[PDB]
Amino acid sequence: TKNVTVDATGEYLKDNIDEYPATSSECWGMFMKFTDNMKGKKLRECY
Amino acid sequence: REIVCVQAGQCGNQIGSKFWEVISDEHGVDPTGTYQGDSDLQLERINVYFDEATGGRYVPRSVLIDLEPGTMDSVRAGPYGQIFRPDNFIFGQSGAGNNWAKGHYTEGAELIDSVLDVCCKEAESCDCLQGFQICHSLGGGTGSGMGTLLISKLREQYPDRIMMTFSIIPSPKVSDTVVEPYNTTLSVHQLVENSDESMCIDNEALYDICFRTLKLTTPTFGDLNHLVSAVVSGVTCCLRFPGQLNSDLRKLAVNLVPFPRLHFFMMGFAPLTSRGSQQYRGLSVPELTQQMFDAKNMMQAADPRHGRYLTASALFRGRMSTKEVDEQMLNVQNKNSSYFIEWIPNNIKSSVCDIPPKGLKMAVTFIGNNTCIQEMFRRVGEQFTLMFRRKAFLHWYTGEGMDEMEFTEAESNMNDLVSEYQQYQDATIE
Amino acid sequence: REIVCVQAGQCGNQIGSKFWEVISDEHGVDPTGTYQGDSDLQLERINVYFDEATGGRYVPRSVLIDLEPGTMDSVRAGPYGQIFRPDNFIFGQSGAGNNWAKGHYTEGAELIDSVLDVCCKEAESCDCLQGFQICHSLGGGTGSGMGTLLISKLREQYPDRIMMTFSIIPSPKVSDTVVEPYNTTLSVHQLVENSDESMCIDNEALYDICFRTLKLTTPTFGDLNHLVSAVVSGVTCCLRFPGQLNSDLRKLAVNLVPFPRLHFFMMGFAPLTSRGSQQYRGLSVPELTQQMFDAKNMMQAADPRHGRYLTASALFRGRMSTKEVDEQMLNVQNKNSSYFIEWIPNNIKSSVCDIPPKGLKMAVTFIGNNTCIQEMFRRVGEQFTLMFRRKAFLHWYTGEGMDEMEFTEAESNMNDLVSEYQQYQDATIE
Amino acid sequence: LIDPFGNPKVRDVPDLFGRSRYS
Amino acid sequence: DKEEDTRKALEEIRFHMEGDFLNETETVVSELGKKVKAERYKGMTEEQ
Amino acid sequence: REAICIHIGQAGCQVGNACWELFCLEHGIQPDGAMPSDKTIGVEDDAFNTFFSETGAGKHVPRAVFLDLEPTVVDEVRTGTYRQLFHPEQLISGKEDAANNYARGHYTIGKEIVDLCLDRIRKLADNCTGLQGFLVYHAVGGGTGSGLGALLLERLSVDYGKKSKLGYTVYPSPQVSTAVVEPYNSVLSTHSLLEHTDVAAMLDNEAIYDLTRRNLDIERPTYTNLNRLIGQVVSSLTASLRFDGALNVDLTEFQTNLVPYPRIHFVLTSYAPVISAEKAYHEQLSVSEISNAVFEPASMMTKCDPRHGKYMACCLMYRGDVVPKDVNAAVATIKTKRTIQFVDWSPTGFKCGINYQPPTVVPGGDLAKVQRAVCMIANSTAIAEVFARIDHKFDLMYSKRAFVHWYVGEGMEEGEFSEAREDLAALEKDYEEVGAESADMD
Amino acid sequence: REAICIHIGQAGCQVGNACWELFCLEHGIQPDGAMPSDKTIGVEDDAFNTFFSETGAGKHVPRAVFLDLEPTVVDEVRTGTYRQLFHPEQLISGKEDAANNYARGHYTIGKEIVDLCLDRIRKLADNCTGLQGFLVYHAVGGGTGSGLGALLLERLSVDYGKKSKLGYTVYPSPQVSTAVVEPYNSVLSTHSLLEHTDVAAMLDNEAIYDLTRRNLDIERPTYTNLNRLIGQVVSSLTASLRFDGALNVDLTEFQTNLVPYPRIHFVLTSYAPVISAEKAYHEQLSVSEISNAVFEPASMMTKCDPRHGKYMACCLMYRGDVVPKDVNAAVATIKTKRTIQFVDWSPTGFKCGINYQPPTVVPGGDLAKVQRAVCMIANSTAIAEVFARIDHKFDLMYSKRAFVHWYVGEGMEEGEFSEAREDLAALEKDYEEVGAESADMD
Amino acid sequence: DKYHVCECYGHTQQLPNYKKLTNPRTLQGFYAKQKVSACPCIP
Ligand SMILES: Nc1nc2c(ncn2[C@@H]2O[C@H](COP(=O)(O)OP(=O)(O)OP(=O)(O)O)[C@@H](O)[C@H]2O)c(=O)[nH]1
Ligand SMILES: Nc1nc2c(ncn2[C@@H]2O[C@H](COP(=O)(O)OP(=O)(O)OP(=O)(O)O)[C@@H](O)[C@H]2O)c(=O)[nH]1
Ligand SMILES: Nc1nc2c(ncn2[C@@H]2O[C@H](COP(=O)(O)OP(=O)(O)O)[C@@H](O)[C@H]2O)c(=O)[nH]1
Ligand SMILES: Nc1nc2c(ncn2[C@@H]2O[C@H](COP(=O)(O)OP(=O)(O)O)[C@@H](O)[C@H]2O)c(=O)[nH]1
Ligand SMILES: [Mg+2]
Ligand SMILES: [Mg+2]
Ligand SMILES: [Zn+2]
Ligand SMILES: [Zn+2]
Repeated sequence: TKNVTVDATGEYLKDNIDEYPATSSECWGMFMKFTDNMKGKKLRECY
Repeated sequence: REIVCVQAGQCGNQIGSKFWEVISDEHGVDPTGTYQGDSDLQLERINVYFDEATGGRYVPRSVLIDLEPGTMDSVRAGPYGQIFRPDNFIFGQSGAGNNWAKGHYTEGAELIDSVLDVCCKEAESCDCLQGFQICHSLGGGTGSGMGTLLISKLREQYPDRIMMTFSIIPSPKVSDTVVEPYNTTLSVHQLVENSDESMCIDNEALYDICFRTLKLTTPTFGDLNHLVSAVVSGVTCCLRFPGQLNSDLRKLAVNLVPFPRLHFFMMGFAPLTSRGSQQYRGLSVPELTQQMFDAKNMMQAADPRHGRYLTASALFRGRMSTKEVDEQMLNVQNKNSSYFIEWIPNNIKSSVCDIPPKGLKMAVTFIGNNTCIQEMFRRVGEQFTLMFRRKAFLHWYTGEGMDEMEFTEAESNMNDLVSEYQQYQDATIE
Repeated sequence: REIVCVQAGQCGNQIGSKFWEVISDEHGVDPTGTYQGDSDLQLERINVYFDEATGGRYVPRSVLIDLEPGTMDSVRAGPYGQIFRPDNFIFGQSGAGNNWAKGHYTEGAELIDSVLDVCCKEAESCDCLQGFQICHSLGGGTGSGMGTLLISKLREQYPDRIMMTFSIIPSPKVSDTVVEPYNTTLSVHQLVENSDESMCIDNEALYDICFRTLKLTTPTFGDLNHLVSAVVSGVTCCLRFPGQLNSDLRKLAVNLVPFPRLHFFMMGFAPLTSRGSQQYRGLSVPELTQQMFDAKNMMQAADPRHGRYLTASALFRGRMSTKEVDEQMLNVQNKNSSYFIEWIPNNIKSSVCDIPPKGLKMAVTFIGNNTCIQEMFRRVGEQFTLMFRRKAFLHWYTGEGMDEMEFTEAESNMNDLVSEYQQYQDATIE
Repeated sequence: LIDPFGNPKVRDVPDLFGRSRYS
Repeated sequence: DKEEDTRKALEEIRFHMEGDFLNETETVVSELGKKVKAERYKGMTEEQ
Repeated sequence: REAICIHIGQAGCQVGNACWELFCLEHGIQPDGAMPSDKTIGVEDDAFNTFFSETGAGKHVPRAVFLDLEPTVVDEVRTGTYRQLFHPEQLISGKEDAANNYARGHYTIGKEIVDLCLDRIRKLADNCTGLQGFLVYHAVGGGTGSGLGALLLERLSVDYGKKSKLGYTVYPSPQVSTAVVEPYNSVLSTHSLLEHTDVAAMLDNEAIYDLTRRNLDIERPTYTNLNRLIGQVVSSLTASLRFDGALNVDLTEFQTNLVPYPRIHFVLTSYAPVISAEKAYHEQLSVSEISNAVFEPASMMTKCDPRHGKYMACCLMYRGDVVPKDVNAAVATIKTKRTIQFVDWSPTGFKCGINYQPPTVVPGGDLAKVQRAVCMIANSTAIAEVFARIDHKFDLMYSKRAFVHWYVGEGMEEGEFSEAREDLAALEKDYEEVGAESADMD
Repeated sequence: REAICIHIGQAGCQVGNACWELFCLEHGIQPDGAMPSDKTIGVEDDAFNTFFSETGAGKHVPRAVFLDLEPTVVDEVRTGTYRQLFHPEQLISGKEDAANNYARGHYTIGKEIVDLCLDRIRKLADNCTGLQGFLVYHAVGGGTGSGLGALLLERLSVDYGKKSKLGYTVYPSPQVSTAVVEPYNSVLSTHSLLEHTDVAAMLDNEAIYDLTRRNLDIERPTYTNLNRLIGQVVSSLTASLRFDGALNVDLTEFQTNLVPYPRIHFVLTSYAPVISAEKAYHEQLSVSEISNAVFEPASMMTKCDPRHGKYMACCLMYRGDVVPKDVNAAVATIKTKRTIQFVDWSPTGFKCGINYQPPTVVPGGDLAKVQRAVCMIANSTAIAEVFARIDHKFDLMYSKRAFVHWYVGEGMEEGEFSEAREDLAALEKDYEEVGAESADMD
Repeated sequence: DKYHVCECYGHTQQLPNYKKLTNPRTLQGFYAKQKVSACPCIP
């Protein structure tokens, strides 16, 4: 069942690349990448 | 006479983007930040909102705050976003969780020191500082909690200046958030002590403006935020252009606020009219005054007809006669005399400014201090007591660390505010 | 008025390479040593740091010392390495082993005579000798032990001149080596007796400068050494160019140290800003002063807000008015009066120099004497006390020959330095 | 696309239905 | 005088923007420096 | 930003295949983990990071583990079409099943496999920088899903502490049934869900069968259809993290808005435009129509009727071409209705979300292509009726000690049956008490 | 700069074959000792000097001796492919083995062979100008490795004095075993290793078998795999001498930082990116991931669990494309963990080294090709459990004098067993005492 | 209260005492101080 259900559409997707939908996610920008790059670099804080 | 702006949370950053578009357009600043204007009158008061960077450029004196940078990346990505100074974007690493206590106590205390450092750096650079201007919603999480935290810190550091807020409040018909009564009650408790002047807008009123007056087929938040940016930029116009009768935020406060707790106001802007109808009626002072007092044109759900005006203010932009202003304000006060509080002999202040917003011959913005504001607070207090009696969601706030006594204090203080408005409503000369 | 430089250990030799790049660039000296400059102002003080050898060439007055030749290969591989005089490179055949006692007692006494011979040869050639300048780390092995040995010998031979050190001290957060506290404690004991003025730098502060202010994606030790070389080349600028109010190392010392043990100073350099931000801010004297006093721009982990300023000095480079400098220093002294020690009526010295560093319109370097420096020494003493109570690694040092009483003596001297700073912090007029 | 004051405006909501990421 | 100060400030900004310190590149390289990269190593290139 | 998915046993792995198929097609990752980077119109974006991490050579790999005690289903995943997508360490399989015994999963056999799973989850959590919860897929009717699900949840609570864990759980249907011993396993899973879970969404296959027969035109549905529906629901709920929108909603806002008291965390789920391709072009699908659809019980994915209870909170996610004014008008019309009732202590009953990304269409799929959809999760007292039927069936069998020998021999005290049944009885009484009006006020 | 390698018996010679194949392939020396005459790289760099000397004819020859009592293994080296690389004097072989008797090696047989060994070491040490230590490879389970290794270390320690001696030692595995008399030889060995070594690295074949099954995908490993792993470890530790880097580390800095008290010199060793070529394409291998790897007990090459003790010092060697800031961020992440504990008298627990030369890939090898690697050596109190199992097995066997007549016949007093057992007992008590909290100040 | 405190079912959420669990096991230190005989042999 898994073959005829999922592998068939997997093969169809392999043959055709125009089925992937376009999108817009402009909320992922430079400040998010800055926070991503700066993991574990906490310095000069007072407690 | 320069203002420092603070924009907090999603609503605040979105409204701010449209405000700085409107301000940059009136003064002819390109979206790159370059001055491209066509009269010296634009340049001669540019200092009020902009600082000058080298070889032409102007930068806007604003602080952007949010708990996750997603919004900051969206605002940075907008069409005018480039104008903002990169160092002016302050953000944390985890959200408010739509919870007031988180925004005030846990991530608030984590970020607030960097915000106070930036606000002080910006304020102390001014040669003479006018009030601060803050935009936020009370129903949200980081807006309410950290906005009121920052307001308290700035009131400690600058107690002699003015503190002004524009604030969005939950509609009476549909909620956007389940825990709105707690966040609203605690924020109003903070504001009534800390604030000097507070303006309130209902999103439901902007929808009714768009549908009834403008007959827009498919409105978007850009239209609501454009209406708000128009009124916001109108209130400051007499600060920054010549006129026959200059006005100032402090003069507005002195004429509008009779007693220091009564500082919550309604807003309106008059020459709203649909593109099909606009060909049929020319602008004149009677038309602006008639729309200006029509409750259809007011940006709150409470209606003036259930209350009385203590005070009102009208700011006129355009080349116009003093006769129409003085005689219209007298005529409106005389014909509707039952709606004006009788122990003040004249409730309206007027001001006139020469320079209208582009593409309108004339405009007026209206600020009103009306006792019908008590109905909003009463509704919020009822919904709060229903939720609080049953401990409906309290474990989140108590788990953050709040004492239950805060909720009873805030409820009692708001209830006393409602009582004070009701007492001034039914006062008499005797 | 000639300065002699000494570079010791890996950190010192690496910082020295960048320092001599900056100085050779400012005077227009090719990396072959040939003068290719375009104004007489460059030539008229070249003697201060370079000696002239025959047929054009200039040679830099510096001694390089290290225990393993690895560093010599590193400096030789740099872009300016060829300029250095071959006879000025002194090296051994085996390392310090990160051990203070080895560096001070066994290979130190073996090499030190050849270093003193080179330093004397360089000193006696000057027509009038100004102070020495030394770069080294305190956490290392040969840097701490041989640097302090050489400092003591030079203090014996030239007690009336100035002794200046730039020194790197172990971060509380990041270390490359386990035995840093012993070497640091013994070195601080040597410095407080021998030095006239000492500047302290935390690598943690340079990383925080790079990541927050400059937003460098992949900083390297070359960037840290560029920041240090910038301040080092800036402090001497008034010695070697004209100006409206000349200044000198001795006048800085006379104004900064109230009592002879209180000779530890803070460092800053003002024009730091990321390539994205540079389009956003024009140069002016208020901007430089504002960055200059911001603790974000200070090269130590201790923050001034935890202490009080005894004295401070600012050296300005560029064409600017004296009125703006004096009035800025007055305004800063008046507004923050609680952070200044009250039994001194005016804490800030200013100086103004006409010639800025290449490619900058204006610059200032800031030197500050603040009691919060005591917090760094206390942290080092804590880590020492944790290791010393258990005799954690002492057999290495004792096998070199040290008496255990030496460690307790050095600890006592550091504790007395901390006590003296704390007592002057809390002094009062009565 | 009309502003609340009657002036024309640019789009503010992306057009995504019926679009494909890869040509 | 105002116009002259403006021109100098623009030259200032142009010098900082095009510099090698902020752009994290190196142009002055010695022949021995192409083999030994003790400090100045930052990472590998695309070809590697 | 990032979320980690935990798939347990047979239902959880099979639902995982449909979920990861959908997430690949929505982001645009090919089945082998690559991407045709040269054939592009727009620009490359970071949105995958919620579900994928890159190796740097540009292969994508997903943030998931697959846990099973029998090899065959995981070997089916290993040999299928998506073979190259998953890292082989992520696909964990034991030697022998828990044989429909909760005791066998929890005490004897899951204890051997559990430490490998915890080491893999740790390796995932170390490669994160803003983890904001775990998604867990399991069925409570089978032995390994119940027992190992319970043990893993208990260990996670101590190790990660306050971090959130959101479960999607296939509970035993009220009259369709697959095995005799379902009541014991579902009861003994009460403690795990009650004390170690922040929100648990309950699904019954009989409801999804009814929905696929009535709305879709499928005479002979199979589990792949149900799993495709579940994948669509999960994609709608997680879209708020991944794409632009008017009103975003972070996963912590669900927890803040839906749970009034810490035990009352079980929610019903439904989805509106379940429609076939031939019907879809005959009808408009406006906001008010799909909002009216989500409140009909024919739309629900759990077999309960909310008309027998009172709503406490609703969270409505709209995705696609919707305008906020229409959402407000729709919600006000719903609020007007007389057959929808809220408890009087919850006046502000609604949370809204609005996202611009329309639902994706899968090449082999059975849903039509539509411009807009809405999805709802809601907390209601009607759920108390669901537990009572399981308790009656449990009470029937335990009275005669019908199958207790298996559980006691494989390591369980007889007392644990009475303990679990009394705890679920107390949970029923909690749901009775919380829903009682405060009519006595003076 | 220079280091001399001493290989003893079967394990030490076989590990030597893997080491010298790797060091040749890393420098580029052909198996016949001649560099390629057409390979003009441009600058004939000195890096070989750590391991090779030139014969003036321009051949390279290595700084090693191979020591055995039986001919077969050394004759196999003499007849193999590398015949021309070694000087024939370096390959020393006796006539007959030490027959698993430590006593036979120490008293009877090694005494005849030891003076040739000393003459070769003398000839090596004369051809140096900055010798900075000896590396020794042997197993303590066999007779000649234990007895002659101890005798030779004693003689070296009298003749050379302060010069450092670093040992790589194959210890008896905790339940895999190869000979009956292993406890006696290991007990008698430990007194000499205690007195006459500066740092001792402990290895167990059972751990490297587990590592080759778990990480690599090898079902049937043999000694060549283990020996290639050991060679990689030695190359990582000595890389700091041989290639350019940001932070070099001389062997005396290693000894200064790793050893707190002169008896506390037994260290654990581990290596991070042990990975197959097929696994290598599913994962990025960043600095923080391999730093997290070296601390998991699944990575260790000795069968001990460090969670049962406390760390005193760690030395982390990074080679390849690493930047110091990433090393600092990784070490800062490690410090937060609660299952990693340092003794309270050791606050600054770490030493770092950073070298630019990435690890070499061997054509027949089983490791993948990787851009970076990290190697760790660490001193920990957990080692006390390791000594306890030998002491229990010795006590069990010695209670009946099970084999003692062999040892007494080959020249040993019976008293020597009890002396050695009491000395190892005192070392065990030292490791118990050092880990005791300083509750004296209360 | 009305529920069970999870000490039933044989589970506890109390964090481990790391300092006590971290000390090693030795013949004289640990095994010889037991009422029932104990041994470091692997079963
Ligand atoms: N919706 C849906 N339900 C499923 C699926 N697979 C099994 N179920 C249901 O889940 C229950 C069976 O649980 P299983 O997952 O087979 O149990 P298990 O985890 O394999 O436990 P063991 O049998 O001991 O190995 C039954 O009610 C099935 O109807 C599936 O792929 N989709
Ligand atoms: N890792 C590894 N272990 C080995 C190797 N050769 C032998 N061993 C192990 O070391 C122990 C045996 O020591 P041997 O080297 O055989 O003893 P010997 O040095 O030959 O001493 P004699 O038997 O007297 O000649 C056993 O535990 C073997 O498993 C090897 O090549 N690699
Ligand atoms: N007028 C207007 N209201 C908005 C906008 N964005 C959000 N809101 C309203 O503000 C409230 C949500 O608050 P929010 O900004 O999300 O709070 P936060 O999470 O703390 O940032 C709701 O009533 C929204 O309808 C906007 O752009 N314009
Ligand atoms: N800022 C800076 N720090 C350095 C440099 N080189 C080494 N260090 C630091 O200094 C310490 C090592 O001391 P080192 O100079 O090697 O001591 P030495 O062996 O006696 O010369 C470590 O903390 C290094 O991070 C450098 O060029 N710049
Ligand atoms: Mg199964
Ligand atoms: Mg042998
Ligand atoms: Zn529990
Ligand atoms: Zn035993």
